[PDB]
Amino acid sequence: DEETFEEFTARYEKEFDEAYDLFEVQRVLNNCFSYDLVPAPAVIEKALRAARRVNDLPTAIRVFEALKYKVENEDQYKAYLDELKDVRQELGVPLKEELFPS
Amino acid sequence: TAVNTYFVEKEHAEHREHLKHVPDSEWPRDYEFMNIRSKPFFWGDGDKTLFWNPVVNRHI
Amino acid sequence: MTHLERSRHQQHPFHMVMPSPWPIVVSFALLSLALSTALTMHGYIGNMNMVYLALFVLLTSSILWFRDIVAEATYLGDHTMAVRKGINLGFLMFVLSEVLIFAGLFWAYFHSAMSPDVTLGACWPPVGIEAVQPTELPLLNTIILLSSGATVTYSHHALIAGNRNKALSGLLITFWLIVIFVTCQYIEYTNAAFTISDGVYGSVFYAGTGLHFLHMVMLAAMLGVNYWRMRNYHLTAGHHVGYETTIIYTHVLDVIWLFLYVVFYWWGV
Amino acid sequence: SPLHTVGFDARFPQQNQTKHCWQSYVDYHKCVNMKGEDFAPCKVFWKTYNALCPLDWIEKWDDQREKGIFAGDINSD
Amino acid sequence: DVPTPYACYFQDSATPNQEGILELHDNIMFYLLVILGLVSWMLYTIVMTYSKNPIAYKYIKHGQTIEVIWTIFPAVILLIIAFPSFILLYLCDEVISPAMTIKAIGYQWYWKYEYSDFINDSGETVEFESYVIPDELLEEGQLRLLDTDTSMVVPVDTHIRFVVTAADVIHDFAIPSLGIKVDATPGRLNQVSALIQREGVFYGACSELCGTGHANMPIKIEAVSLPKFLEWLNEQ
Amino acid sequence: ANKVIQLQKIFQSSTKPLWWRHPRSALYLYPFYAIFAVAVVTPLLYIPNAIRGIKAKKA
Amino acid sequence: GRIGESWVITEGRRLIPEIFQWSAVLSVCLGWPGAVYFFSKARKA
Amino acid sequence: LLFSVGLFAVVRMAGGQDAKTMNKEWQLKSDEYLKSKNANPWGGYSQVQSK
Amino acid sequence: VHFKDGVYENIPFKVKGRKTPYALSHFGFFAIGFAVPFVACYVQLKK
Amino acid sequence: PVVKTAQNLAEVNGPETLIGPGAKEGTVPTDLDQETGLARLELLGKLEGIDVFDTKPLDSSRKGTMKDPIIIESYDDYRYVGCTGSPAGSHTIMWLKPTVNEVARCWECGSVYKLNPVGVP
Amino acid sequence: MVQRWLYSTNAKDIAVLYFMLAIFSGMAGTAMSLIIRLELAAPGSQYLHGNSQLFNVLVVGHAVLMIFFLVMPALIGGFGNYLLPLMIGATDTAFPRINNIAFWVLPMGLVCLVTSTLVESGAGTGWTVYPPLSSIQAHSGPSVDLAIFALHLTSISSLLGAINFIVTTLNMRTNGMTMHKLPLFVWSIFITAFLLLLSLPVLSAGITMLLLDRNFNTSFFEVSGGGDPILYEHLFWFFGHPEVYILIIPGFGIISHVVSTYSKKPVFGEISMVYAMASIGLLGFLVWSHHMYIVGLDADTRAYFTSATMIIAIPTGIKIFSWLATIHGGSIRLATPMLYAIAFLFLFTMGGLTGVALANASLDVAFHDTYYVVGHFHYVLSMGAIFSLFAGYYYWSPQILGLNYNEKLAQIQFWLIFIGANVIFFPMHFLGINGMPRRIPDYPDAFAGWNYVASIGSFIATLSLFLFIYILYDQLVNGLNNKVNNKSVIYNKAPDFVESNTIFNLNTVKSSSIEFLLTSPPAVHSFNTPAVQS
Ligand code: HEA
Ligand code: HEA
Ligand SMILES: [Cu+2]
Repeated sequence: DEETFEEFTARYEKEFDEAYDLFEVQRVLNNCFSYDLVPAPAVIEKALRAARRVNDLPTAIRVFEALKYKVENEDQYKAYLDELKDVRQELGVPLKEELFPS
Repeated sequence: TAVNTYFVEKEHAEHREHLKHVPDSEWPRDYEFMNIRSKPFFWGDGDKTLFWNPVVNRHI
Repeated sequence: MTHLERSRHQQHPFHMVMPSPWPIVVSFALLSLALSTALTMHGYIGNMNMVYLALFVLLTSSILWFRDIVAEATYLGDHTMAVRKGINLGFLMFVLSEVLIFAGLFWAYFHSAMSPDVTLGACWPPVGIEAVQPTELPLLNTIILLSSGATVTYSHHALIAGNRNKALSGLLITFWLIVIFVTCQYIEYTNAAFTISDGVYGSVFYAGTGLHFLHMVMLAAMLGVNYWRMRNYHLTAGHHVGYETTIIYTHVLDVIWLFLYVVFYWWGV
Repeated sequence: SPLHTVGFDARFPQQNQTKHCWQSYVDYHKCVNMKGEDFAPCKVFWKTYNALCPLDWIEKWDDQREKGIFAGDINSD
Repeated sequence: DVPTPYACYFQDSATPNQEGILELHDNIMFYLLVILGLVSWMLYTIVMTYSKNPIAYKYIKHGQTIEVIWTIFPAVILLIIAFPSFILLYLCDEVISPAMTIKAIGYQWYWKYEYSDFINDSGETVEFESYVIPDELLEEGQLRLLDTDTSMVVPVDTHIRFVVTAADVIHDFAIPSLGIKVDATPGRLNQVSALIQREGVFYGACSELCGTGHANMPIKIEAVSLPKFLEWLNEQ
Repeated sequence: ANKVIQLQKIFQSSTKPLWWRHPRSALYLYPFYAIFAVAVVTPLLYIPNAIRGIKAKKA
Repeated sequence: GRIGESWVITEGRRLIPEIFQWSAVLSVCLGWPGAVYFFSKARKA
Repeated sequence: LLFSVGLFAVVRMAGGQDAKTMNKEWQLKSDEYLKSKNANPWGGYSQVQSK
Repeated sequence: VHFKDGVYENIPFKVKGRKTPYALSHFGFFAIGFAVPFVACYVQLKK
Repeated sequence: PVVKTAQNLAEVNGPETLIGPGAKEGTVPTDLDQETGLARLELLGKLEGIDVFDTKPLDSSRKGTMKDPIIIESYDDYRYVGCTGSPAGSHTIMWLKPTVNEVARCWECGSVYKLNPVGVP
Repeated sequence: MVQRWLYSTNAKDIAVLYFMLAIFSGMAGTAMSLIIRLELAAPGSQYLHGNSQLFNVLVVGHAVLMIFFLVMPALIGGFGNYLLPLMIGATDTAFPRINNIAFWVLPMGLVCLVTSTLVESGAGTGWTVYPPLSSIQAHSGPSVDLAIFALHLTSISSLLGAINFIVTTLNMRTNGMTMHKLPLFVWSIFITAFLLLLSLPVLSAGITMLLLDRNFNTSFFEVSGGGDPILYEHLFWFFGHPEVYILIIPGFGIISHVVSTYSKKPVFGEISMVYAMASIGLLGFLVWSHHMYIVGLDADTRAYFTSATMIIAIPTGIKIFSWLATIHGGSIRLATPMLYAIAFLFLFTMGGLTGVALANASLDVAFHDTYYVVGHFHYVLSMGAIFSLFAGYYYWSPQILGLNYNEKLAQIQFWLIFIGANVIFFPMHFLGINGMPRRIPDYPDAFAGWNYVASIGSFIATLSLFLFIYILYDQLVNGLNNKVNNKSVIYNKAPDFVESNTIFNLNTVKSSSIEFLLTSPPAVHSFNTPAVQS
């Protein structure tokens, strides 16, 4: 309802900046997914950067699963494809190709 | 107000003193409000009522 | 020390009450009264003295609780502003329920204004139904009751202001006026207006007047209890939990009596 | 009734007719108990009490007139 | 008439008032049905869709559009379901020349109907009781627990008034088939003008407890033509 | 007065029930309820013992 | 870039099974009284 | 469900049935009288509901 | 009043004791519940 | 045993040891030392500037992070406090269960809390 | 046990007594209503050989026990005095003696009714006490007097409970809570207390008038003197209409609470919630004479009353839409309290809309005092009293006592009781819509099959209740063995689907009510420091 993405986006990155442990990472990510605002690739990249800061690969797996299934959004796929591949091959957190065939 | 209430009570509101003795032949033009069957009397002694005041009506 | 006890007894205005037998005994008294009355008015045994003693002991238990509710307010104390506000609000809601009772009594016959019905009445004023009307008969007492209430409300205001010899004079005047009122109530014991045989129009008025003759008794009982307490001088001009109750009662009873005198006396005549 | 007595009724616009019989009966009893020669003044509402009003009310009023304690408020005539 | 077994809808109509009541009933029930269908399907789809929802939309509080939509819709819905009730009350309560008037008093576990509008031989008032025939003393071919020794008669294609009252306890004049239902106050009378356009036998029992023996309250209404009504009156 | 403070001090010293005001009244009232109400409620069901059993069976 | 839906396809393929199931549930919930009516000797069968 | 129906069946068997009606002849007499009086024509004249 | 741990003290039952292994109490509760309808039916008529 | 002045709130031992002397006849006693019950503890305090049962909310604006978690004063073992965002009402009502040894966090608010009781023997 | 229980003065220690009396009374009343349905299965004296007075008396006992002695003592008092002081955070409610005298004044009503049924006199005039049928003219003996004292004592206990509720919630509410942040169940009980206070005295006065007429050889409503029972019916309905709201509103509160705590999302406009509740409470008084359209009032009066009814209906629809908004767009864990809440949202809504349909001024010509109205209120009572109480019990029992319940047993119990209630109450609308009367042990020979299906449903319902009491026993005897194994759910709110399970150890149960954040029930005078909200 006529709410700017930029303010809350910047809040998400700035909270990710001072992520001391995984608790604030978890709470901020849950709040971000709480809105209907589908996360941007930039905020997901910042979240993965915070997760790499806190060193818990399961957070990365969970957020990838959340991106794959968060909202129907008229069943858009290629957006999901790019938003996953850019952040997979930006630095490397190889996690999707193992839980699926198990 | 008190003194004029006392005056009006002693002027024409004292007529109820002789209402106890009244013939049953000049009753006011009343209606179905009375003269109907009443509760049967089982307990009590005084004129089929708790208070022995045979003054309200002359019909039993 | 001081801080810990202050926090542990500050928001706790409730005493660690002993195993008080008041609930079971009062419940037992009410149940005995109910069953005994049912057996006596229409049953197998028509004895009257035993049920009279049952009523007497129920009243003794009620008086015991009612004197405790004010003795523990001063002898035990342990009260704050919040509990005083709660007790006052409880007395206000009690008198509001009494006002609702009075309103129901009024509406029992006050809804027949323009005669909307057809038969069995529906005639205001009830022409033809002219027995000894209980209307305008006790107004000689209602006017003096209004005068007494007017002259004692401000006396009780000066009471709560000072609680001094002026308060004693006001209390004595109240005792005299309530004694006069109970005397003039009992003088019309049997033959007040009439009896109920036919034409129930003033009989409901007589019953409504009769059933309210206990609130003044309760007021007199509280006044006497406070009189005894201040003779014992336990209650100073401090936690006057009973003085406030009596002043609010006398400030609401005059209002309700005024509302009663507004209609039912000059309306329809 | 032969399916034709009044037709359209317009005496009282509102639906409820609780207070209707008294007014339609007072004039009838007054005209009947005054002259008894010609009923022309009250010849237009014959059915308002015979069939349009509860005849229990009519018989109760007749018995009350016999006993002298009328349900309504009229004079002694 | 007779309550049809295993029924799930209203009885057969007998009078225009009752069929108008039925029309108002079905008109109301249409919108009630659509409302209940809407709410039931909403419940069903919610529970069958969001039961698997992993993350809950927990920051939605305002919803102004739906707020105004379901704040303004019920008003017009209620107005459009209330207007037919008003017009039917206006039409039915119209006291359009009630041509017949009989007494109907609810006595202690029986009825004593008095017919004063008509006469029997010369000016006399016809009155008789209505006693329910006992179950043990039933005659073969009757209706159990309800059938009476003698019942009331009524002309067809006319207008009738049922003067209802009581003697000691309040009764009920419950005849759903004829579309009349007025309480029997102990002292207060009530006038209802029932006009019948259909012949037949209409049953009935008092819908008000009369103490203990209210399990057998015979109210049987039999509709006859004008010549048959004259023959019955002459016989009575 | 001259007895409020001493009474409160003694009651605080002796934290005991019965509130010290009416011990004789309590001892007088305690047996009365048991003597009276129990003996007046027992007939209520004792007398209809022979009355009870009205089967009123019909067939 | 409007990938896939076309709301109509997925919307129908999800609702139609759901609507059919809901209608069948209502049909059963109203046919059980009808089942009682049939099984009971309503017509001496 | 099977316990409920079984205990209902056994308690009804123990209680028994003592109605002098509900038999076929009563229903046929009723519908014959109804046809004589022509009541509920557009409905169900048959009221059997039991043996 | 502060001498209760708060485990089973909130119910007027007692696990300790061979007098009632939580069966006689429940049997008695069933009995008192079924008493009023059964006795009400029995006093004027058959069960 | 006898009248106690209790003019100061730091000289009263025993809540019932004070009754409050009054006057029989003359003028009304002043509402300072003539009240039965603990009511003097609040009335004299607010007469001299001491309140009872403060309703002041905690530091809502401060997030209470690791460096400076907020401090609550309660000598009891446990506590019932929480956060509603930096303003008065921001999110759904929520509160925590602080303990003497460990800490607790506010989940969605991220406001880390701490239990601070006064030293006890 | 006498030293602390029979002489109790603690709200927590007496709420459990409230519950015990509620469950015992319910089991007895369900047994007697089982009987009532059992003689209704087939025409004739299948089990009651004559004596329709016994049938009437059993009906009166059923109605009175469920109304005044079962659920009003349960959700008003038992839940109120266990949650409201607990949710506020105050150590103890003001004057627990009030609660004790309110509780202890119940049982003698039970014994006086049981002996009134025992005596040959009996009270067989319905749970409504309309004259003259309850006076010496028709019913002699002590049954009427015992019932009158029973209702008087129940009213007194209710008034005391309302007094305690009002004083606790308004005089010493905790500092953190204010007017604009007060939870929902307490608002419900507050409005309930207001309506109870404005409703009790008129009933007390009218019923005292009837008792005096029966005793003082007079008559104010009876025609014997010129009175008219229309006034008494006015007064009785003026009391009665608030009573259903009194018993139903705390159900609204608890249902809103459970759907809020289980949807993981906040309420939808709690200000709107309290607006709806307050509007309902204040508007309940506009229909004092809406229950007696059959009397013969004026057309304008009927129009005004039906307008008031249709106005009253709207806030309920607003509340239903609010619940739908709360459930929409949220994760749902399909636990048993959700099952009860959904059954409420369905069947209570359908019954209420049926009643709104009947609420037409001229529609009582078809349903009033028929089986349609019993199908009407059985629905809403069962949904908002039986199912509300079930939801509350299964929603608070694992913590208020520390004892869990078998989830499979709970599920099968819910399914059994739901199907039984549906199959019982549904046919009675078909019964009424034909026009069959009410309060008759024997009925004409038309709807035998519907009565039969009602009876088998009643047996299903009583089997469900027996399973429920067996569940109670198993919970009370096997709680520690059930907590350790996988027989029951030990965390009602599962973690959010982002959050790891190890971190979840310190996020056990966090919701919008303090009593869930407490440990195992501590000493009664807990809460040494009052809770404060920042
Ligand atoms: C709580 C309210 C309540 C409940 C539960 C019931 C339960 C039942 N009721 Fe009743 N009933 C009323 C409230 C209730 N009723 C009222 C107010 C009247 C008015 C009387 C009048 O109209 O004159 C009435 C009247 C009434 C009649 C009118 C009879 C006549 O016309 O004379 C009938 C007829 O069969 C009937 C049947 C039943 C049946 C078969 C059940 C069965 O469902 C019994 C099984 C019970 C339920 C399925 C609910 C579970 C109840 C419990 C107590 C479970 C216990 C556990 C907990 C409470 C924790 N009820
Ligand atoms: C739990 C108790 C309870 C509850 C909750 C209710 C709820 C309602 N009741 Fe009922 N009622 C009784 C108990 C109850 N009732 C009892 C005991 C009787 C007497 C039976 C006896 O005497 O034997 C009775 C009788 C009764 C009558 C007279 C019938 C009679 O003879 O019995 C009427 C009619 O005016 C009525 C109306 C309503 C209405 C309008 C509601 C509403 O509050 C329903 C609430 C639900 C909603 C209305 C849902 C919201 C609706 C919408 C979604 C909006 C849709 C419509 C619009 C556009 C506004 N009730
Ligand atoms: Cu209502």
